[PDB]
Amino acid sequence: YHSRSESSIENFLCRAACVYYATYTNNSEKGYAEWVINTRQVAQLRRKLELFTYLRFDLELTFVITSAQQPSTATSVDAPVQTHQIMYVPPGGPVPTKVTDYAWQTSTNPSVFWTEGNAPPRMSIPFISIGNAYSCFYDGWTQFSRNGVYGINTLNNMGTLYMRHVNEAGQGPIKSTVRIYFKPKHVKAWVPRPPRLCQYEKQKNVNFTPTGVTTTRVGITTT
Amino acid sequence: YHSRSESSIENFLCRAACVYYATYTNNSEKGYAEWVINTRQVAQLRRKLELFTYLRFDLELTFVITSAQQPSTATSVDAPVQTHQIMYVPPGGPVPTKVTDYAWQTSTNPSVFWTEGNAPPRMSIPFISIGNAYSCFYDGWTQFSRNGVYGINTLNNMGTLYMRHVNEAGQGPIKSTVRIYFKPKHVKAWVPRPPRLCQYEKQKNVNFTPTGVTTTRVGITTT
Amino acid sequence: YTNINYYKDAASNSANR
Amino acid sequence: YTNINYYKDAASNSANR
Amino acid sequence: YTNINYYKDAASNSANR
Amino acid sequence: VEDEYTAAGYITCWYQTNIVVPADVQSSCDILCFVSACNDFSVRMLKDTPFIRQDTFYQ
Amino acid sequence: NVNSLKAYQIPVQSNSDNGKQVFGFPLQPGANGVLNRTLLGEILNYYTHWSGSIKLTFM
Amino acid sequence: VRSITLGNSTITTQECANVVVGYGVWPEYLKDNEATAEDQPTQPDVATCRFYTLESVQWMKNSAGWWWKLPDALSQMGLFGQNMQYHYLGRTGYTIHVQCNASKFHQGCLLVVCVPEAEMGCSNLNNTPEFAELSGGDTARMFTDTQIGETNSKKVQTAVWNAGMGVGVGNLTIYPHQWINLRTNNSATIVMPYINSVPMDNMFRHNNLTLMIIPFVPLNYSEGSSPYVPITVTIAPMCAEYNGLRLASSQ
Amino acid sequence: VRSITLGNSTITTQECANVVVGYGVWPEYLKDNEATAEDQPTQPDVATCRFYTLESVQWMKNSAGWWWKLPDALSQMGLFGQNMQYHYLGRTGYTIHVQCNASKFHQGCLLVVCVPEAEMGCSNLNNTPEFAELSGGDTARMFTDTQIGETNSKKVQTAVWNAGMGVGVGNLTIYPHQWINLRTNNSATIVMPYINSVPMDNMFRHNNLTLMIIPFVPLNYSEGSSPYVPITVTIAPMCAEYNGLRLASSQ
Ligand SMILES: CCCCCCCCCCCCCCCC(=O)O
Ligand SMILES: CCCCCCCCCCCCCCCC(=O)O
Repeated sequence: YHSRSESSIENFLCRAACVYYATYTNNSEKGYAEWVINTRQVAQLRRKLELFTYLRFDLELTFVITSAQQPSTATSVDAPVQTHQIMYVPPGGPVPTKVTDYAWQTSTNPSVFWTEGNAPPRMSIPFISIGNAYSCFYDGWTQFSRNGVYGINTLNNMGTLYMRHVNEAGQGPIKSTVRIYFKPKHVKAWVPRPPRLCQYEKQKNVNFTPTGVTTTRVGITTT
Repeated sequence: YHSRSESSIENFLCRAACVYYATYTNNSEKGYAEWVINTRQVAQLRRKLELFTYLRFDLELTFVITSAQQPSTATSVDAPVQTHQIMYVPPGGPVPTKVTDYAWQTSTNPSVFWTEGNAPPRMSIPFISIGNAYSCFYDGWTQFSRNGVYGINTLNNMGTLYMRHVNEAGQGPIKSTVRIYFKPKHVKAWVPRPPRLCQYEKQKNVNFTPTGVTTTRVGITTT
Repeated sequence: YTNINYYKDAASNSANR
Repeated sequence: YTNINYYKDAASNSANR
Repeated sequence: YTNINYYKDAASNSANR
Repeated sequence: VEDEYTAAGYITCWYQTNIVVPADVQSSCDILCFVSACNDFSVRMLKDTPFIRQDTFYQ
Repeated sequence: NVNSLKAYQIPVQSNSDNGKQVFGFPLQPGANGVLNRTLLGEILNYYTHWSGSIKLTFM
Repeated sequence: VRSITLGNSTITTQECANVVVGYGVWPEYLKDNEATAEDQPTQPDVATCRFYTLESVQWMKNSAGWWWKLPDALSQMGLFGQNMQYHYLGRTGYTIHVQCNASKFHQGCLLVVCVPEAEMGCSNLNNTPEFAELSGGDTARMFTDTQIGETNSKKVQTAVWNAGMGVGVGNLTIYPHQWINLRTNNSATIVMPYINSVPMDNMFRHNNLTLMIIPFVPLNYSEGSSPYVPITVTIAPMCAEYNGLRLASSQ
Repeated sequence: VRSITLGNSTITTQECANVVVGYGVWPEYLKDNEATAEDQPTQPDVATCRFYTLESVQWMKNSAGWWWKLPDALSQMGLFGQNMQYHYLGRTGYTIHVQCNASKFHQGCLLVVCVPEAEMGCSNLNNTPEFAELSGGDTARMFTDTQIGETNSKKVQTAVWNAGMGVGVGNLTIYPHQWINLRTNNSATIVMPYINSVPMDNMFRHNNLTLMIIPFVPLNYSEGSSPYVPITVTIAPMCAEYNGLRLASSQ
């Protein structure tokens, strides 16, 4: 007589979660931002995903982009509305090195242009793993000699996001922050794993500092 | 030949009413707002609900968010459009302690991001009581010893709303006010109760100061 | 339109009138 | 509407609920 | 919707996929 | 979360008779307790757990 | 005992008296340290309401 | 003419006494489809479903009114109180019978009203009333024709015209009620079902019902008539149910 | 392997425990054709028909035996005692479960016997024993391996070999009984019906049953084995019935 609908894997994971945010200012040629895509830089979504060993899902991407006026000396700063470009560069593709780089032509790379004041941009991504499922944990190495990189980072080859101001700089600098939100959809999960107990320490491995199993009480009969 | 459609419980209660409003300024790390959700801080909706002892309804939530420019000393203040975040924290969940808190990742907490100049944000909420109906009055205590808290406040465990500016502060402070509007829908009511006569005094109890039953007239025959 | 529910949850529906 | 896919890709569909 | 051409010109149609 | 309005009670264990052992057997023993939900269990109102937290992004 | 496996061990021995208490804890699967960090308790801390029987096994 | 028998106790009324039944709902046992507790309920029946007579009060010429909190008023009555002490949960209806007889040379009118969830206000605005002020078990708590001062830290605001709930006393007729007019009647009988937002509840921490008797027209008589007019309240639990049998609670 | 559930209480035995059923009669409610009281009986069921555990006793090497008077032993046990206090008449069966566990390196044998109408003799021939000597409620009364002197004015003659009834102790097997041999068993279960010359009786003035545990072979063990071996008695009323509801009796 009580349904378990809200404890489904879908309902548990199909909620948008911030995975990273980056900043960039319009006052330099290096005024762009980059982020190597990964789900291990935030505690909450990482812990939710790491309840399982293997996952297979589609992804909904939503960006929240906000700007702030930086100090300036010009009288009467009056800036038009700002337009932003976010470009996805799959591994092996050319990467931008400056705001006015030729790589922003995005002839084949998927890119999104969005103007401030509108609804947040949003796009969908399919399951893009070379394997049959995403891996949350990998007890192995990248090299056949068992030297070098050990762990889950060997399987992270998902590419890089690049972000920049489209508008040319005006009479005052503008600093913008882009917040990236991941929402898994059509999720399939396998091999449940104990929830993470020790606090996370690093992005690329499972390193931890030992912590007690629970909080304590005075005696075995204390209520 | 005269219909009673407009005196239905639905029509009587299915009108949006302000239940609270909070303010927050972008000039400090403590520049966020919180509100423990309750329908007893405003006279009108409280009186309308308290015509009955038990209620069961869905809720439509609408927020009206406005901002005002605060005094500043910088010349030529030119601020971009502001984006706000409202996060719901169910009881037991971690609560933010600053604007840049990690809790704003909202990986599982429901949150809404809204930019100024657009239509007011709006969401629907089902009937979320642990009981079979909401209670407007509770003649009892929270402790089995009949000590401590007495009254309706024992049953209020609905959680907390948190509000903040998403944008980083610019060259001048901005103060924002968020007005919360409740609209019950699909309402069911039971045990009608006499309308509240004495003015309300406190949020968490029915305390009152005695007042006359009606206004007065000179004599029993005065017309 | 006249009456079509756009959402999968009953709480999303309009008022009972 | 009630349920109509607007896109040609399955990844564009809403959640499985 | 699923697939309906809104314009009278073939060039207005979406890509062939 | 803890709330007196929804107190659930207490679980206690007591010696019904005694632990009795022969000679050359350790009298001190240990008991392991396991917990799990039954078939009628359910949960509601998803929220963020209070067991994981952060101060900066993990590098 | 929380930084070892002694946390899971419930002592028991031969007594010289009767009806002594072995252990006792509140039935608070989501808020009490005894049950907070088990599988059930960890699943519970992602939610706000719970309902159902609890299976306790002692070995 | 009409006799109502419950267990081994019987009361008698006129054949046209017009018993008032709650909100039109007769008391009934909890159905399986709306029960949440899983243990088998205890239904003592004859041992608990019987008429209990509380202490009588005197209707004086200046009496303002009286009230009883229903589950608490029977907390010390036979096996009903014992089951209350030994069980964590309980639900029950009631049959409230109020008796007040006077001669044809007397006059007066009483309002007998059963108020669900009668949350009461405190004389001190910053506090809530204490248990002793809110209920006296068998003993009746008295309304006051004056206003309780704010000095009193934990007393109930007992002004009759607001009925301790910040409402209009004349509007109390919305709750199930009967009028005892000495000209016509000498008793009132109200049958009330179990009214709550949950199928079962704790009988000590929650007072589901409150019985109020308020004289709207004061008692009066001429010299020579009997000056002592008591009011006697007899209450019978109906379809009392219990769950969660454990050790007895101290209260 | 085998679990017996009564109310909210459960006991466990071996699948081949061989429960002894009285005189072959299972406890049952009083039938209408053999009832004399006319009032409707009270049948509390789950609230009273459950396993109650009395205080444990220690089986010592020189222990002579123990006894409990059945209705008196449960006079302070939950709602069963409350119903006993509030009712003039009552009838009930019992399920007596005696527990005594020991290692395979222990030896000893007990006789667990239920004796109807166990009228006991006094140490002083001209007197009868007092209530305190005849019964200790939950506390067990102890048999003695010696003979009580005639000086004692109102004590029970507790010589084991006569079992306080002027009979042969080895002939007690005529009453429903079970043997607890530590070599084979660790528990005994005897289900006894209501046995009386009248359909119902007063539970305070008449002790219908007496449970005796008498060690025929003394407990023994070698040095090193656990020396403390308790005996725990758990009793559950079966089909308890009551009549004549009135005010509570002081006793
Ligand atoms: C403007 C277009 C943006 C396109 C962005 C494409 C994002 C690549 C998809 C990333 C999938 C991450 C899967 C995580 C796997 C894991 O759980 O370890
Ligand atoms: C961004 C998401 C916002 C979600 C907000 C959830 C609001 C919780 C629901 C509150 C219901 C209040 C019911 C009132 C009960 C009463 O009448 O006493």
